[PDB]
Amino acid sequence: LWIVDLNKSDLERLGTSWSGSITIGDKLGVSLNQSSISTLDGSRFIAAVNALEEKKQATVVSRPVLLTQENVPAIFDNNRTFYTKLIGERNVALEHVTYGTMIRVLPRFSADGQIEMSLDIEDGNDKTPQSDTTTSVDALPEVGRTLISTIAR
Amino acid sequence: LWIVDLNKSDLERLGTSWSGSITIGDKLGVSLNQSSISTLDGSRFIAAVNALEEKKQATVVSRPVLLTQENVPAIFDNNRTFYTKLIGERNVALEHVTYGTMIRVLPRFSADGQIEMSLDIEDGNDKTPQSDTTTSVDALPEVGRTLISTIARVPHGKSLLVGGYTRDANTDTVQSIPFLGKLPLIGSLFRYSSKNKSNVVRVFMIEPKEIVDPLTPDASESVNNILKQSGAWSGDDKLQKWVRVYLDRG
Amino acid sequence: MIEPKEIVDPLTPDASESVNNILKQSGAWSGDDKLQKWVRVYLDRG
Amino acid sequence: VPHGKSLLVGGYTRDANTDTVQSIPFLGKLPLIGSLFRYSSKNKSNVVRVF
Amino acid sequence: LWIVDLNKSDLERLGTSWSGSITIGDKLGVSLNQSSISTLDGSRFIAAVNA
Repeated sequence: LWIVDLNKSDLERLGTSWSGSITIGDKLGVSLNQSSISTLDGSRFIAAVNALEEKKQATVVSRPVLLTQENVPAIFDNNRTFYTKLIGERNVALEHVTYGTMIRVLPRFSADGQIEMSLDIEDGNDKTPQSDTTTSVDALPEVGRTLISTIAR
Repeated sequence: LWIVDLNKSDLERLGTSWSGSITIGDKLGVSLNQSSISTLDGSRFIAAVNALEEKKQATVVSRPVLLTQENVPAIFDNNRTFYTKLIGERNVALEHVTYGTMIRVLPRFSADGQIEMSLDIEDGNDKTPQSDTTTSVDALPEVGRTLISTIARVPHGKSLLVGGYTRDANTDTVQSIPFLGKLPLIGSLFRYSSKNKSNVVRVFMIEPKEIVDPLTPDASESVNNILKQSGAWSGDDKLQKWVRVYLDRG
Repeated sequence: MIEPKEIVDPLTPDASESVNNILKQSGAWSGDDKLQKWVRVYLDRG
Repeated sequence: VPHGKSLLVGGYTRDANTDTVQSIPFLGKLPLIGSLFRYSSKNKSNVVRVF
Repeated sequence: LWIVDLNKSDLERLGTSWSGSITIGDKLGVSLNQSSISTLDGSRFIAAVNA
């Protein structure tokens, strides 16, 4: 089984954006492109400049191989388990999630010499959110999977 | 059973990346490539430079061996247990996980002299996250396993490929400043470029054979040559020879 | 993508012959050891 | 087993060999100064268990 | 029943690895091979040597 995965990207930012507050002689104040002025009263004007130009490319080719006989169900599995500590009192348990590549096939020869298969394919990996925020240390592995169930000959 | 595992890698980063804030005369401030400016108002510009060039290679060949008879299920197991303390109040328990190499086979001779087997192979190990963060001290051993269940039929002395896995990858990024990145001799301080490459191969192979003769030389003769060569032999002791003469009678 | 095929012959060369070329090339081979050859002579009989 | 002879029941072998090489891209190729920027490691193991 | 267990190993590390921060005149700062710069702003360059 072949799993081909390609990517490509492009990005360009260039320009400024003005947003700030001011205080003019302790009797009148001027804001600019804001909503809250009071908690930013002692601050100044901000001219946020952006300049970037990015290219990207990524190829991934993965391939599992499995050998079996006629009319015999076989399983290839390459997974990853994530254990968490649910601190209860009664039905304390180690709960776990599982994600990875998995094939379950049931081959069979036809009358002409063709091979009919009953497939159950799963290909998952771990999507990562932003590492700087607190939710990277708790039990949040956002899992993205891809499931296919069909019959081909 | 043969388990061959190969790796290869490549990596190169070279370039800078500007991201910082400034304050100009307590009336206007300029940011650059940021989102939050207020909590980084007292800071300065940062020019993060990267320079690296890495190669890598790793081979691992593991092999379990097991002996049994016709039509008899046998088990080889080499595992590791991880015990955790679920501090409950009622159904307090020591919960455990288990991972390791494991074979369960059921051999059988066919009419021609070939050996058909009913296999159940598991090969797992412990994947490690980053050691600097707090989740390395709690009960999080991220386990990665590999399961194969099939039926194969090999002649006597030959071999077959049961499982397998390959993976190839190649990524590359290029960043720059739009106008300053094209200067002749100054523009190298603003570009950035990375690369990556990997090639992984895992296979599982089966090689059965038939045993008709015992070991030659004997098991008690090959051990006495190991103890004499490594220096751990103590059959010449004055005190322990009064009791070791019963066990080493043959 | 799916690509099936039928297997009628065993591996050529053998599985124990392609591994001995990997261990000699990568430098992980230890079949010439003075101490471990007393026990590895049972497993590498073929 | 016959009387007095022996048989090998179980077994396990494992061989490994890793090696990494790191450097600075330009400073790592200097003749007599470039040794302060390279890095290189090795590893090897051979385990045998029998029953 | 005989249980024979043998081992062997080898290891060699030799080289340096540069990773540190700096502050140049309280208006611009230079990092090197790092991710966090702010909590290591008052520190210096580190040349970790292994032998």
